[PDB]
Amino acid sequence: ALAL
Amino acid sequence: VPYGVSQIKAPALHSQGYTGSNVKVAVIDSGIDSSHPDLNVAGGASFVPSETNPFQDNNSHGTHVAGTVLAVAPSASLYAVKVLGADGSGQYSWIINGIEWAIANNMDVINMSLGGPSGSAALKAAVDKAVASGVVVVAAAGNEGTSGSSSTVGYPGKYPSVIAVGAVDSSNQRASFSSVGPELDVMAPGVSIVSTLPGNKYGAKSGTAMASPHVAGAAALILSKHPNWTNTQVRSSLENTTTKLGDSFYYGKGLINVEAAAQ
Repeated sequence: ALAL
Repeated sequence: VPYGVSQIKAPALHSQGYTGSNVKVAVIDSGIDSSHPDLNVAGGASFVPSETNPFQDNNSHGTHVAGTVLAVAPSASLYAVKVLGADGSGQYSWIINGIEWAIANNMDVINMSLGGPSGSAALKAAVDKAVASGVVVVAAAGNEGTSGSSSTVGYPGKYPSVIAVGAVDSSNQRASFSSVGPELDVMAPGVSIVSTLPGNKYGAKSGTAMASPHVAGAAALILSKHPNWTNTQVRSSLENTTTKLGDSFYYGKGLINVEAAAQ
């Protein structure tokens, strides 16, 4: 998971 | 305040006396810079083993996101859930822990301005559990662009229990980056969103990360007006009262209308  | 606030019809509720008071909103992000004069952070927790402080935002991500919630729902109680590190990346487990904390902590709204390409059973159980608990779960659709006829929507946003928020500009137009698919729920402003930055700063950011807090913020506006209303009720209210844009694959139901949603 990564920052949007 | 900023254009996206007006766009969603937020001001109309502020005037009437609805500002998100007594609503608990968790920002599951890179932390929140609580030191920011504007930002009132009520509590939180970190799940990043190397970054113990939830109240320290080494990225800028979480502070910008929190800022957006606050401009839409100024009287809301903000909670910083540190799941991402300085790099903007986070583990699925860290994220699950952040969801779990929010449940256990009686959060009203979860904001997840985050997404991954793949899902997990543990991810879905967690989100689905938040929903069973009565939390409004908001997440950005992702910044994947198009893939012909394929859904570009990342996780946890892909999941039905999770409101998938895509991006529009100030002209109601889909942003080029905005993830597409059947799983796309609503559109919110996400192009050049001017918000709070760590160390008493403000700056523009683009992305579905920016769009999500407008919906997380909108949800808190509805709960302030209808304290009695379920997450299911909030969500329906939001989706059913939208300003219809183009095709659902691209726009979902359209642009949120906080004024129409609040009845």
